Amino acid sequence: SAALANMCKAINNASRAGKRQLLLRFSTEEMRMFLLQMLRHGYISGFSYIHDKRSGKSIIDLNGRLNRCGAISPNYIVKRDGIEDFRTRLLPARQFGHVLFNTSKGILDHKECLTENVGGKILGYFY
Amino acid sequence: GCVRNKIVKRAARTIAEKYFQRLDSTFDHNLLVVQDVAVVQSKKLKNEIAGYLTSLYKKILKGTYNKVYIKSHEEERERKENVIPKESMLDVDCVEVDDVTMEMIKRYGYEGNFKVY
Amino acid sequence: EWIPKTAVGRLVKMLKITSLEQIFKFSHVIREPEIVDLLCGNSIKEEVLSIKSVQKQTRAGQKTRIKAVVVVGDRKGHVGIGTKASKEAASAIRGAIARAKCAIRPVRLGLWDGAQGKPHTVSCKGSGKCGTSVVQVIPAPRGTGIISGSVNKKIFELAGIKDLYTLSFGATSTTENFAKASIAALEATSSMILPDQWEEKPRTLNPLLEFADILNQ
Amino acid sequence: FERRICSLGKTPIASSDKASVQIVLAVLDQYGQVTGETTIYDIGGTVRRAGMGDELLLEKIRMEEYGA
Amino acid sequence: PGLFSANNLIKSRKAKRLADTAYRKRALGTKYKHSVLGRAPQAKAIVLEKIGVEAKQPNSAIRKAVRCQ
Amino acid sequence: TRISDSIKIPDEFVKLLIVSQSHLGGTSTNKSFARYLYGTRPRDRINIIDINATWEKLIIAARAFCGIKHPSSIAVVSTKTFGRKPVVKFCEAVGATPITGRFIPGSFTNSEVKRVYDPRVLIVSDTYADKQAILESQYCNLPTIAFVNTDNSLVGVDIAIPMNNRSPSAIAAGFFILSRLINYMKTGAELVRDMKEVELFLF
Amino acid sequence: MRRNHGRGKKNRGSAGSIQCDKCGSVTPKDKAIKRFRIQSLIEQASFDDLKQATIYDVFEVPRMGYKSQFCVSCACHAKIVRVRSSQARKIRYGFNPNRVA
RNA sequence: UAGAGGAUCGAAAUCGAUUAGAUACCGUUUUAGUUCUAGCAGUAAACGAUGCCGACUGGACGGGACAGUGUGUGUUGUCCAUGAGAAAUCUUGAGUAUGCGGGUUCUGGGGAUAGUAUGCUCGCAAGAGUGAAACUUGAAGAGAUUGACGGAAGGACACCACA
Ligand SMILES: [Zn+2]
Repeated sequence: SAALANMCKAINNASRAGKRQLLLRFSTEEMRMFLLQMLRHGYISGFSYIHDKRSGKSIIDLNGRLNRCGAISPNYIVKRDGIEDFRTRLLPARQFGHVLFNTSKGILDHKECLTENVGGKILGYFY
Repeated sequence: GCVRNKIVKRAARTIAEKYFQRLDSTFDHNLLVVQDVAVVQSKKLKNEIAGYLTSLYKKILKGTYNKVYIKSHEEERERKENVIPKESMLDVDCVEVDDVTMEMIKRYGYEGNFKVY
Repeated sequence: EWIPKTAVGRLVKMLKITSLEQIFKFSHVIREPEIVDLLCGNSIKEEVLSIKSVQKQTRAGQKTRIKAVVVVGDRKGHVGIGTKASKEAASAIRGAIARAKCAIRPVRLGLWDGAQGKPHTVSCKGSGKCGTSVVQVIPAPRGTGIISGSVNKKIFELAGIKDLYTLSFGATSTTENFAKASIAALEATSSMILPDQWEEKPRTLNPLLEFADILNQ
Repeated sequence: FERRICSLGKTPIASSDKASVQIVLAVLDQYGQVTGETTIYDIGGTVRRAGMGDELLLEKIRMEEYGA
Repeated sequence: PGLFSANNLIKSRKAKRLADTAYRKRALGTKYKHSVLGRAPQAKAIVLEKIGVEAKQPNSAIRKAVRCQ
Repeated sequence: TRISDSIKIPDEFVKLLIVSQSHLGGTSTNKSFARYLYGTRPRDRINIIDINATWEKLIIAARAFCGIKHPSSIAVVSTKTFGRKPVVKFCEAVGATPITGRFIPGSFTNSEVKRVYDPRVLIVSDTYADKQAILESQYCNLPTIAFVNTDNSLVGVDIAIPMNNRSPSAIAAGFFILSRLINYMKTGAELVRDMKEVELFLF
Repeated sequence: MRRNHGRGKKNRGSAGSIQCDKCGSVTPKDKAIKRFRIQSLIEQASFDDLKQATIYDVFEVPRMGYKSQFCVSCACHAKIVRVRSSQARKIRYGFNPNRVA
C-alpha cells in the first residue's frame, strides 16, 4: 500500500500535464485490482504489465476524464454503518465518484458494499 | 541655442505632407508659401517654419530622410528602384550542391543539375 | 448615443448577437460596458462593498485618494467585480461599475441530489484563494438559505443561488481579498469535468466569422 | 451553460481564456482547388502558451485529413 | 500514525497541551494559590485610608481610591 | 507521414529553395527541433533542414489563409529592413494588410493610439524580431503563422514554417513561394509560370 | 542581499585566511579582493634619456607582475570597488585565457 | 593541569599624544598567552540561520570521476519558464491544489520577568546540561512601498566657483 500511494501521485502529475501514457517501474498485485476498477467505470482506457523478475513494470493509458485519485493511509476499519460518513468527506457531489474498500468479497465501491451488507478497510477514491 | 520647438517643427511636417509639390529649394520661395497656407501672427514664426522647410526639402529630395510619408513622392522613388537588374538567380546552372544536401536529394528524388563539391 | 468602437459592439447594435451566452461560449473580450446593458437590459443590480482611503507622499504634497469595490450581476447566472481609485468618491464608484460590467462571467448551477427540478445551488465543492484568504463552498439541500458572512452574501445572491454553506480561513478582514477569493470559488466549481460533458459535440464558427459580410457593408 | 472542449487536450475551455484561438482550414478539392467547406479546430490558452501547441496540431491533421 | 500506534499519540499530545497557559493552571492545580480573594466573586472589607492616584499618561486626571482590609 | 506534401509536387522549386540558401540554418538547435531537421555537416558545423518539412507546412499555411473569406483582414508583420520590400509585395498579389517598421505596443489593445487594427490571422517574418506582435496576440484571440529558423522560440505560435530568416534572399523566396499557392488554390492559376519576378521581391 | 552571501565558497567547511595588505586584518582568502598588475620597472617619462645612457646596443626594459589583496573596508574606501545598483550587481568580468596575444 | 620550548605578534600593566574629559581608537616599553607532547573541558552567526528515508516531474550553457564510443551512471555551479509563496525570492525544491493521509522523529503557541531563581547530574575550576513563578504590559515582529535625512557614491553645470 506504499505502492498504491506512489501510483496515485504519478497519475495526478500526468493528468495535469496532458500526457496520454504513463510508465512506472513497479507493479504489485493490489495495485492492479485498483486499476481494474477504474477501467470498468470508464475512467481509463486500459493498461498492461511486464514480467522481468524485478519489481515489475506497468503502463497506463489515460483518457481525459479523471479529476483526481487518492489513497488513504492508514487503512482504517469501517463498519457498514460508517460507510456513508467517509463518502461525504471525500467526494465533491452526491452524483459521481467512487470510494473503494477491501471487503471479504473482493474490492467493491461504496454502492455495492451497501447492497451486500459488509464493511472492510478503506483503500482510496477517485472522481 | 538655435533649436526649433515642437510647435514649429510639428507644423512644418504637416505642410511638407499636404502642399509638398508646391515647394522648392530656396528660402524666398518657401516663405511665400507659408504666408499663403498657415495663419499665425508672429513674423518670427513664419521665418522659422520657412527656414526649417528648406532644410527638410533638400534632405527629402536628395538622400535619406524618412519619418514622413509623402504620398505623391512614393511613386518616383519606387518606379526607379524596381528596375529589374540584368541577372536573375534562375540563370546559373552548375549548382554546386553539397554532400549531405545531396543524399537528401536522391532519397526524395529531386530533379536538376546538382554538382557535389 | 452609443457609437460603438469594436467589432463585437457593432454586431450587438445590429441585433446579430441576441444573448450574452453567445459571447461567453467563444471567449470574446468585452471592451465596452454598453454591450452588457443592452443584452441584460434593466435586470442588472449593483452593490457597493467597500470604500477606504489611500495616501502617498511626494515633493509637492500628500495625495489622498479614495478606492471603491463594486459587484454586479443580474439574478440568474452572471456576476462580476471591479475596483478603482480616483480623487473623489462619486467618480470612483462610477468608474468601478464600468470595470465590473466588463468582467461578467457565467456560473454553473445544479441540484443537491437527483436530476429533477430547477437548479438552486452550486454544482460541486470548490475553493478560492487570494492572499491567505481562503473560501470554501458546499452545496446545500433545498430550503436552506445562504449561510455565510455579510459581504459574502451579497455576492452569492446576485449570482442566482438560493442554498449554500461556506467556511472561510485566513485573514478575511482585508475585504477586497475576501471578495476575490469567493469569486474564484465559483469559477472553480464551474471548471470541473462532469460525467455529462464526456461525449463530444459538433463544431461551429464564432460570431465574428458567421457575420463577416455584415461587417463591411 | 456550455464550454467548448479543447481539440488537443480534451480540457474544457473557460470564457476568460483570452489566449484561446480557433482555426479553420479549407476543404481542399482534388486537383488543388477549394470547394467551399472548412474543418474547425479549437485550442486552449494553456497548450498554446507553453509552446508545444505546434507539434500536436500537425499530428492531429494527419489522422483526420490525410489519414491513409 | 500507523493503525496500532495510539499509545504514542496520547503520550505526545498531552505534553504539547501544557504549553497553553490557561490549561496549565488547571492541570497542575495552582489556579487559586496566589489570589487575594480566592474563589469568591465579591468580598467585604473595612476602610483604612483614602488616597488619590494619578492617571497613566497621555491622560491628565486623579482617580479616587481607598486602602482597605 | 509523407501524405500531406505528396498531394502537390515541388515542381522545380527545389532550385529556388537551394539557390538562395533557404535550407541553411544555424549552429545551434534545441530538442524542440530534431524533428524538422535532416543533419549537420562537419565542415562548418551548420544544420541542414529537410525540404519536405518546408513543403509540408507551406501546404497547411496556405489552407488556413484561404479559410478566411475576405482576405483584407490578414495582417502581415515585419520589423527588420530586409522584409520591408518582400512584405509589401505579398499584399497586392493576395490582398492582405501590411504592417511594416516598428511595432507600437498597444496597436491591438489600446483604442487611443495612432492607427488601430483588428486582424483575424497574423503572419510574422521572425519571432525574436517581431517579439511584440506575438505577445500581443495573446490578448485578442488571434492565430499566428511564423518563419521559425533554428534557435527561435515557438511559444504562442501555431503553424511554424521552418526556413531561413537571416539572409535577404531567403526572406523573399519564402514569400514568393507561398504567394502562388494562395492564387493557385483559389482560382485556376499556375504554380510555375515565371521565375523572373522573384527579383522584384528582393531588397 | 547576495546569493553568494558575499564569498566564493562551495561545498567545503573552512577555506584558509590571509592578512590584508594595507591594515593587516584577518580575512578568508575566498572573500578578499584580489588584483593583478604588470608595471614597467622604469617610468615612461624617462625612456628618451635612457636610450642615450645605455652602453649596450640592444636593451629591453624589465616588467614585473604583482598580486594584491585587500579587505572589504580597505577596497571600498580606496575606491578599488564601488557601490552598484541591484541589477548591475550580478555582472562578472574575467580574463579569457584562450585569447590570441 | 603537568612537563618541554620561545622567532613573531600581543590581552593585562605602563608611559607619550589627541580631547572639554578620554581608564579608548594612534604610538613607546614590557607580560600571560600564541608552538609541541599527555590529558580535562563541551561551547560558537558549530549558518544554506534550511530533520532523515522513499515515489514522480521542462529547457539552456558548464565542471569533476569512471566506463564507453557519438552516449550512460553517481555528484555538482550559473541562467530562464511552469508551479509555489505574505513578499524578498525558491528550480533534485521553499514544486506535485483546503482537489487537504507515502513511513518515522523533534521543536513552537503574544511581549517582557528570564535562560533568571530553586532542586538535581557532571566539572580542578571557569562553568555546562536540564529549567519556573509572583509581579507587569498592547503590542513586540516579518517582507515590501512613497518621502525625509546621510561627518554617502557618481554624472552634469555656474566669474553670487575656480583657471
Ligand atoms: Zn584592510
